[PDB]
Amino acid sequence: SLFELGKMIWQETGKNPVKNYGLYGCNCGVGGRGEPLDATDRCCFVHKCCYKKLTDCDSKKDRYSYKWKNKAIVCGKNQPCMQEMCECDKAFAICLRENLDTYNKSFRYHLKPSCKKTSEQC
Repeated sequence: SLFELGKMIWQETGKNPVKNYGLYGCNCGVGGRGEPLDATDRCCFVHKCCYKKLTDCDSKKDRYSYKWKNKAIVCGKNQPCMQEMCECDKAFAICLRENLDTYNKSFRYHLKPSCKKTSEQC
């Protein structure tokens, strides 16, 4: 769920997830997907694409178990759909950390309606 995702992002990047990624670029947070503006934005594009494989659970409200130990994220003993959700989130959180070096403050609160549709598939 959003609660696990938020915690992961905070644990990996040390930044508040809502403020820093709630409206970032054309793919992070609210809204759907669009042509990614940068690496961070791309992380969000891939993440939302990942959620497509979830057919029996809610990536928004459904809770799953995971552990943050030894600076690593480990998905716990979850049902198939929940585990897939956890792995989607895990890869996303790592992706964000990997691209902190190009995080753009000007993209933090982006005008999503100005985003263009992409031709790239999931």
